[PDB]
Amino acid sequence: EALLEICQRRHFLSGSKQQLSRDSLLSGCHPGFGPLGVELRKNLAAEWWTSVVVFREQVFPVDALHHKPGPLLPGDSAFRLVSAETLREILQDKELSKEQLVAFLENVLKTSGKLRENLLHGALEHYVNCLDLVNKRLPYGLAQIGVCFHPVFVKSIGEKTEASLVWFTPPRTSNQWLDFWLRHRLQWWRKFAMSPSNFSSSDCQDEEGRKGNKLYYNFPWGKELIETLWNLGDHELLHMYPGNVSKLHGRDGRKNVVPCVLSVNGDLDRGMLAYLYDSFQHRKVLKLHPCLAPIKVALDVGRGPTLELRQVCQGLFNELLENGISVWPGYLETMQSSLEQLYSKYDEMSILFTVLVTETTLENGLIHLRSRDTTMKEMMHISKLKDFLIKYISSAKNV
Amino acid sequence: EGSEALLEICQRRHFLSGSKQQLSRDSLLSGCHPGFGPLGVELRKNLAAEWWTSVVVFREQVFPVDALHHKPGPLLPGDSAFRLVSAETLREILQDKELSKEQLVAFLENVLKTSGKLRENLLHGALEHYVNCLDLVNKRLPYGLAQIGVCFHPVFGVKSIGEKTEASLVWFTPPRTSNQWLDFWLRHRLQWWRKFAMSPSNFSSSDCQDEEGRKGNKLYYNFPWGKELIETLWNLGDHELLHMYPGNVSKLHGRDGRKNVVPCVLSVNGDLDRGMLAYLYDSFQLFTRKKNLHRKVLKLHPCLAPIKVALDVGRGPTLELRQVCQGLFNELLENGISVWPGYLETMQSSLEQLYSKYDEMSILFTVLVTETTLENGLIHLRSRDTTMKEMMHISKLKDFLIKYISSAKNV
Amino acid sequence: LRHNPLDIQMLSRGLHEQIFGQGGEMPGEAAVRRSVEHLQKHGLWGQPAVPLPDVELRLPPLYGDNLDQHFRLLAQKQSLPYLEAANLLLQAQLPPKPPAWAWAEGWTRYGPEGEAVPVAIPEERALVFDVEVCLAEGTCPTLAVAISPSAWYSWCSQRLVEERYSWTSQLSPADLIPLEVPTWQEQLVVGHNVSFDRAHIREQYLIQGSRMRFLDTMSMHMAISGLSSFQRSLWIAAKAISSWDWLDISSVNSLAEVHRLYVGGPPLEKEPRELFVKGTMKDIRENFQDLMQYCAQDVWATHEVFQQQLPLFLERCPHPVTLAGMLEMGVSYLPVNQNWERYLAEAQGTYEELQREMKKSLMDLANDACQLLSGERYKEDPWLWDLEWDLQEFKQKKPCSEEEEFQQDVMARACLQKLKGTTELLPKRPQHLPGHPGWYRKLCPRLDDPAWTPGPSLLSLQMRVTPKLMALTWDGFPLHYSERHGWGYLVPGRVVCPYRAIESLYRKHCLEQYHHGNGPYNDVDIPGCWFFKLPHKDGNSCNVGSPFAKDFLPKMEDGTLQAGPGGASGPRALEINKMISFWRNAHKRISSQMVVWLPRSALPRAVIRHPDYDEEGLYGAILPQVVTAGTITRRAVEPTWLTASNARPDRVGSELKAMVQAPPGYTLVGADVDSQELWIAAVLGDAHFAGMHGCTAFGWMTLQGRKSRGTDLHSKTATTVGISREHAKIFNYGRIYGAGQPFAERLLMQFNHRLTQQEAAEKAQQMYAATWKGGTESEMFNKLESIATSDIPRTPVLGCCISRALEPSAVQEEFMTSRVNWVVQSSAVDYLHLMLVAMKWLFEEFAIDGRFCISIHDEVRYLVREEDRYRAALALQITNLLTRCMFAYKLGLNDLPQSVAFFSAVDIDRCLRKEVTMDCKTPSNPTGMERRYGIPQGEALDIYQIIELTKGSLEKRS
DNA sequence: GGTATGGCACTGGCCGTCGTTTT
DNA sequence: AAAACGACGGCCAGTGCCATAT
Ligand SMILES: Nc1ccn([C@H]2C[C@H](O)[C@@H](COP(=O)(O)OP(=O)(O)OP(=O)(O)O)O2)c(=O)n1
Ligand SMILES: [Ca+2]
Repeated sequence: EALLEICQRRHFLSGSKQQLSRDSLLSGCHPGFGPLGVELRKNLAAEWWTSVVVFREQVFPVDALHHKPGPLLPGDSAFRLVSAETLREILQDKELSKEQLVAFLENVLKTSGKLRENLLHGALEHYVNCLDLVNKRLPYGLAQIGVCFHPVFVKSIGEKTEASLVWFTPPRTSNQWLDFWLRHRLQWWRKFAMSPSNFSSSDCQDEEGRKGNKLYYNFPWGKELIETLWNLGDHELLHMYPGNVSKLHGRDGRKNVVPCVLSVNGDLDRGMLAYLYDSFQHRKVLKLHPCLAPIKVALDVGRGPTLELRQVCQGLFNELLENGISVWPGYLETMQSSLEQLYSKYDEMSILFTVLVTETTLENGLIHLRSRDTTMKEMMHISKLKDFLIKYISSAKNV
Repeated sequence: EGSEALLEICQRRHFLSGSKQQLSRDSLLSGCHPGFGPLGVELRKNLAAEWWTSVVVFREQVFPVDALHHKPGPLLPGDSAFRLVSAETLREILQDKELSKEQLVAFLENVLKTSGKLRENLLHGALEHYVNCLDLVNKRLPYGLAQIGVCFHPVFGVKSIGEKTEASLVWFTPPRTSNQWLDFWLRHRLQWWRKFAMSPSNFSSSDCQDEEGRKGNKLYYNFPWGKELIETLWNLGDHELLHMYPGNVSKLHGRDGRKNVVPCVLSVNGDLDRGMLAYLYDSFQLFTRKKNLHRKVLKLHPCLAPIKVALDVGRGPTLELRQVCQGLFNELLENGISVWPGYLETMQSSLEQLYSKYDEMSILFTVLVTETTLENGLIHLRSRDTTMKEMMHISKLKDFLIKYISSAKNV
Repeated sequence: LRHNPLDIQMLSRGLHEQIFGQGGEMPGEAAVRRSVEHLQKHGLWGQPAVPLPDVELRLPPLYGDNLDQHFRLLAQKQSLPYLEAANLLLQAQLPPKPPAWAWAEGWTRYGPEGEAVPVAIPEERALVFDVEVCLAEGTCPTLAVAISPSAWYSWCSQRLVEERYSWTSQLSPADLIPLEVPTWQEQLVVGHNVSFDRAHIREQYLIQGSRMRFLDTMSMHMAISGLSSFQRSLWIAAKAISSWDWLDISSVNSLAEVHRLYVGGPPLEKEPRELFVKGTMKDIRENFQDLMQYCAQDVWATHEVFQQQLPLFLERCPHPVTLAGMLEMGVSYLPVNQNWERYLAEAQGTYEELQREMKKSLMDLANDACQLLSGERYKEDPWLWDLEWDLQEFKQKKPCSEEEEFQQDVMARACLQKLKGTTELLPKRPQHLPGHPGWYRKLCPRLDDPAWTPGPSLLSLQMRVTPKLMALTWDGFPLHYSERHGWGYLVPGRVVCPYRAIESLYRKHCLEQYHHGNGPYNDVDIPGCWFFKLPHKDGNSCNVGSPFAKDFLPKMEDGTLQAGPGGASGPRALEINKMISFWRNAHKRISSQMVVWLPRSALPRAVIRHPDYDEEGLYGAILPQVVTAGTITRRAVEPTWLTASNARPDRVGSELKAMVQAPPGYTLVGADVDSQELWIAAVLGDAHFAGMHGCTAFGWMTLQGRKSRGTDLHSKTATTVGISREHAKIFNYGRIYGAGQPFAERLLMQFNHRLTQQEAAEKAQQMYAATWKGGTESEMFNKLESIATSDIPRTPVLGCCISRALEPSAVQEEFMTSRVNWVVQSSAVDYLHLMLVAMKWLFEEFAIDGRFCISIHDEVRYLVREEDRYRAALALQITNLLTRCMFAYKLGLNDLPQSVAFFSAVDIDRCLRKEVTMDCKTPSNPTGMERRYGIPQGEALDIYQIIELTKGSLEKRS
C-alpha cells in the first residue's frame, strides 16, 4: 500500500524497503520505528496516561522487571534465557556424557530464568504491598506501559509496547465495573478517530466461562484486535499466595472479601498503526489529530537577507519551543525548492501549520501562515502566532 | 551507618519495594533489586523528562531513536553473553535422542552462534541508524541521536542479570572539532547534573584514557561510602562506524562546511537509576541546629519531586467540603499539577502526623479547606521548605502554583 | 666597542660605528675618582661581568648628522600633512547655522543660506565632528553634525527616518557613519572626546592601515593646562594650601568648562531632558530640531577651543616626535572572532552558576532557620535572638459504579466558579506573606515583582544576617553586629539575652583546646557579654563591614574563623566571592563593548584562503575608547583595556585579554620593556655626574643585572626585606616615586608582621639613609629636584614643559611629588612615541603589512601577517636599540651597554597574553586555552634567532 | 602619605491611595 | 449618594563600607 511507502519515506518506520512488511509490523519483529513514529507513540502513550491514570485517584503507577529468576513451572511458551557462559566453560573442557543431554535440557528449563510475557504477573506481584497505599480499600488499580516479548512462528521474537491496567474490585460489582471500563476505553479510542465508526467492540467468554470484551479496529484488509478486557475472578491471586488468605482480604464497606481481577490490556504499536491508517484519506496528506501529531508547525524562510531571517526564525523557534510546541527547523538551509514540493513534504509528515518569514516581517511583522486541513493561506502578525496556536490546539482538545 | 534510616524511609513511603534484605547497597548498585515504588516511578519519570527537555527538545539537530531490546542473528562466539531461546522447540527436542555422546556437546557452539542476546547498551542500536538519519539534516555532520532505555548486565544460578535504565546520546561531529565538542558536552552535562543538586560540590569529573589511546571523561557522585561513576563520555572516533559498514565508505560521508568527511562518533551515557539514587541520597539531612531540628524530610527539587501539592479536608459539612475539594482537584489536575487526594482518608490522622508523612513523601505544599473556604474562600497553605502556614484565596491558587514551578524551573 | 671604564660591556663592534661613530666624544672627564670612591665606600664593587655574545647587522640607513636629527626628520615627514590640514581649520571662517535642520538619509551639506543638498560624503581634509547615539535602542549612532571650514554638514541615520518592526542587533560596517575617501589622502578629524566619535565610523574597522588620523581636544587640554587627579577635586570644589594662582588656568570634565577657560563668553546650556540617554526613540523622532540645534553648540564650542588651543600645543612641544606619537597613539585596533561571543556567554553563565550556588547555599540556611519559631525556640539561640519574630494577623474588610454522570463534574466546577466569584471582599493591595517572620519577609520579593523567584532570592553576602545565619565564630566566640561600631564578636561574661547558650557554646569549643584584642567597649550594653571589634588591616577604632572580605581567606585557613557549629563551607563561600568579584564589577563594561562584525564580502583575501578560516566564523574588531593623555602625565586612559590585569587561575573573567586573537592568516608580535620605569631614573642619575653608563650604584645594579645571584634590584630588595619578588614592586616604586617615610611606615605596619611598631620608623633608615641632599639612595634627589624646579620644567629628552597648572610660577610648593613623578612618566611617554614613530617608519620602508594594535601599561603589540612575523620581530628589536641610543645621546652619553640594547624576548603569538609560556585557565574555562578554543602555545625569540631566520636581511626577498 | 570609582546594603524622608471615616 | 483622611506602600537620595587600579 502507498501508506507504507509514505511512512518509510518520511521516517515513520525504520529499516529498509526490503524489511518492511505487514506481517512484520503486526507481529512485532519489524526493525523499529523512525523518530516521527517514536514521537507519535510517545504522544499516544501520554494521552492514554492522561485519560486513564492522572484524573483517577484509585490508579497508581507500578514498575515491573523484564524478567524473573528462580524456579519455574514447566509448560509455557515464553522465552527462556539459556546460559551461554556455562556452556562455553563446558566447551573449554567438554565432558563425554551420554544420557545427560535430556537431563541437561530439563535442568536448564528448571533453573534458568525467562523473559516477560505480559504485565499482569508483575502487577499482581505488587498487590499485597500496594494494598497498604489505600488502607486496604478494595476497589483500586495499577497501570503501566511497557514492552512485551512474544514468540513468532527457528522461532523468532517480537516486541510489543502495551498499556495495561489491572483493577481490583469486589465480586459484587465486578461485571458493572467491567462494562464501565469497556465503555470508557471505547470512547477514548474514538476520541481521536477521524472515523470513530471504524472502532468496534465485541463480547467473549473464557474457556472456563468467564466474561470479557475485545476491542477491534477495522483495518483496510480486515478487523484486528487492539485491546482486551478480561474478568479473571480470583484464581490467579489465590494461586500466587497459596494457603493463608488473611493477607489478601480487602475492605469493602467493613466487609472483608477477596477481590476479583479485571485485566485491561491494549497494545500501542497496533493502535499507532491503526491511527496512521485512519488519518490517511488528490493530495497525499496524513490528517493526524492535532493532539497526536508529532510535529505541530513547520518554520522556514523566503527571499531576503539570510542573517536577518535566520535570527528572526531562531527567536521564533525558541519562543515556540518554550511553550511546548514542537517545530521542524526547515530554515537551517534554504531548500531552494518550490513551495509546491515543500507543501507536499510537510503534508506527508502531518504538520498542522506552516510558517513563512521574510523581510516583510522586519518591515511590519507579517508572516505567512498555511493550514493543513483547509489548505488556506493567511497573513498574521508574528507576536500573535504563539497565542493563536495554543488556542487552536486547546480547542481541538476540548471539542 | 546513617543510610539505614534513609533506606527505611524510602521503603516505608513506597519509593522502593521489597524487604530490608532485598534492598541493600550492592543490590541497588548492581541493578537486581525487585523494583521501585510508585513514588520512585514518578521520580524516574520526572528525571527522564528533565533530561529529555534539557538535552533533546531545545536542540535543532537532535532526534529521537528507538532500539530493540535484543540482538538477533549470528554472533561471534567469544562474548559468552546470555542468549534467547524459545522452548517450543526445546519441547520438540525432548522426544528423542541423537548423537548424545560428544557431538551434541559441541552443539553448544550452535547454541552460541544461532541465538540472539539481550541488548547491553544503546550505542549499537544508535550506530545502526547513522545512515538512515542523514536524510533528516541533509547530511550536516554535527548531529545526534538520543534515547532512554533499559539494558541488561550480568552480575555475580551462579550469575544473574541486572536491569538498568539509562539515557544515551550519540553525537556525530567532524573529526577536527571532536575534542571541542567533547569539552562542550562535558561542561553542559556537568552543569545539568549540578542544576537540581542541593550540594553540587558532591558531583565531580575526571579525565581518562583507554588502552587504544582515545580520550574520555567520567562523572562521579560522592555517596557516603565513596565516589561512584554515574556518567561517562567517550570519543569513539571511527573504529565501530567503519567496522559496521565496510566497503563503499562514501555512504558514510557527511558535509562539514565545504568538505565531505567521515564523522567522529562521540558517546555520552548517564545512568538514570543511579542518578535517582544519588538525588535521593543528596536530599537527606545526614551544625547544632541539625541536632536540635530532627525533622526528617527529603528536600527534593520542585522540578523533580513526584507529588507537588497535598489536599485535605477540615471538619464540617462533608458534602460541601467534598464538592469544593473535587472541584479544586479537577482544576489543579487540568494544569499539570500532581495532587495527593488526602481528603478521602478519614480524620484518624492528626495534623502533626499528616505533616510528618507529607514531609517524608517530599510534597511541596499542603492545602487545607474548611467551611471558611465555603464562606469566603480562604484556604490554608503550608510550605515544605519553611513549615509556615499562610491563608490565601482559592481563585489564585492554580496561577500561584504554576508560577512557582515555572519560576523555579527557569532559574 | 667591547668594554669601557668600570668594565661594563658596551655595544658591538660595527653597531657603534653604524649609529654613533668613534668621533666627537670625550673619555668622560678623564677622571673616575668620584665614581670609584663612591662604589668603594658603598662596598658595591662586585665583578660578575660575564660577556654576552655579540652580533653584527647592517642597520637601516639613518638621516642627518646624528640620531636626533634622524628622528626629527622622520617625525616631520610623518606629521606634516596633518599639521597642514589643521592649519586650514585655523585659517577659515564659516557662515551661521541653517534656519532649519534637514530630514533625509545620510549626509546633507548646508549652503550659505540654509539650502540643504544631499551629499555622499563630506569630502574635506578637515572636520570638527560630534556624534549622538540613542542609548535605549542600542549602540547604532542616531545623528551627527560636522563643522567644515566652508560649510555645515548633518548626518541622519537610516534607523531614525524609517520605521521597521525590528533591526539586526549584530552591528555591521553598513550601519555606521561613513567618511570614506577612496582612490589630500591624509585626512584629519578633530573633536572632543573624539575616541567615542571615532568608534562610530564605517571604514575605521578595515584591517588595512587607514591614512586618516584623529585628534582630541581633551587630550590637548590635559597636555597643556590639564589637572592632576589631586588637582581636579579641589578645582571643582572651590569653583593647594598656600597658593591659588593655578585656579584660573585649568578646566575640568565637560567641554563647557574648557570653552569657558580658553575662550569664555555665553555659558553652554545643558539639555534638562537628556533625551539621548533617558527618552526612547519615538521621543527623539519628534524633538529632532531641538536636539540637533543643541548638538550644534558642542561642535561650535569644540571649534573655538581648538582654535584657541593648537598654537599652545605647537609651542610647548616643538619636537615633532610628540605630535607624531599623539597622532599614532589614538589609532588602536583590537581584532575579535566569534570566540568573543562564546567567551561572553560562558563568562556570564559561570558567573550566574556560581552566584546561584552561593545564593542557594544561603537559601537552605534561611529555610532551616525559619523553623525555630515553634515554642519560641529562637529566643534560646545565641545568634537569631536579636531579630524580629513577629506575625501580622490576616485581615479583610468588615461501593458502587457511577453512571455517565457528566452532570457531577460540571456542577462541581460551577460551584468552584461561584466560590471564585467572592473576589470582591479582598483588598486591592495584597499583603506580603504575613505568616512568615519579618526577617524572612524582608528577603522575599514582592508577589507583583515582574522577575519574582521562589523563596528568599534577595539573600546574598555582605548583609547584616548572612554571617548571622551562618553562625560564624571568631576564635570560638560568636559574631555580633552593632549599629555604630560595625561587625565584631561577642565573648561570654558577666529580647532576653541567651547568656547560657553562649557560655555553653564556649564550653563545647573549649574541650577541644580573658581574651585580648580590640578594646572591650562597655557602651554596647549586654550585661552578660562583651563586644570586641573585629581587627582590620588598618588601625583600631574603625568600623568593619562583611567578614567575607578576601583579607580573611588566609586567616580563616588558620582555624580561627569558622562556621562549624551552625554550618560549614566558609572557605568555599570566600572562594566564590574571590572568583566572582572582578566580573561582578566589570560585567557591564565588558559586555557593552561595541563589536562590528565585518561581512565576508569585504575581508582581505588572505583571511579566506587560510585552511583555518571558519565559514561560520565572525571576524570583527573593537576600537578602544582610549582618551589619549587623559592624565596630567600624558598617559592614555581607559578603564577596560589599559589596565595591568591578566589571566589568573582563580578569577572567572581574567581571560579578557586572551580574546584578542589575530584573524586566520595573521599574528600578533609584541614586546615589553625590561623595567623602563627604573632605567629612566638610573640613566638620569648616571648622566647627572659623568658620561658613561653605570656612573653610580643604581645604574650598576640595573645594568648587567643577574636573576640567578639575585643581584637584580627586584630580587635584591626582596631578599633584603624578605617578601616575594612579585610583591616587591610596591616596596620600590613607592620609594622611587617619593612616597616618603610616612609611606614606608604605614605600608610596613600594614603589609605583614615584624615590620609594624617602632620598626616602621627605624627600618626605613636602612632603605633610605646611612651614617637631605646626599647619602646612598639620596643621590637621585640632586637631579630631579633640579629639573622639576626650573622656571619652565621640561622633559630632558623631547622637550614639552609641564602643564600650566604645575608651573613654578603657578604652583610654588604643592604638587611636588606629582611634579617629580611627571618627569619619569613623561619620559616613558616619549619612549612610547619614539617607538611608535620608529616602527611606522620601518614598516613603511620595508613594506611590512602589519600595524599598531595597542600599547597597554608600557607594553606594545602589533598585528602583522604570518609571512612577515620574523621581520616584525627584527624590526621591533632594532627599534628598541635606537630608542635607547636616543636616550643615551640626549642625556650627554655616547655609549650604550649591550645588556639593555635589546628586549629580553619578542613574543610571536596567535592572541594577546602576558607571556606565551602560560595557559590561560580560569573558572570560566578550566579547560586549557589550547584545548577550549584550539589555539597553539606560541613562543618568544631573542635577537640571534630572528637574525638567523631572517638571514640578517629585512627586505622581503632573501 | 592622600586621594577618587563602581557596587551594593541600610536608612530617613517624600508623596500616594485605598480602605476608612464623615456629611 | 458626595467629599476628606490615617496607617501603611514605591521611590529618590544620602551615608557608609569594600574590591580594583597604582
Ligand atoms: N604602588 C604602585 C605600583 C605600581 N606602580 C607602577 C609604576 C610602574 O611604571 C608600573 C608598572 O610596573 P611593572 O609591574 O610593569 O614593572 P616594570 O615596568 O619594572 O616591569 P617588570 O614587571 O618586567 O619589572 O607600576 C606605581 O606607580 N605604584
Ligand atoms: Ca611592565
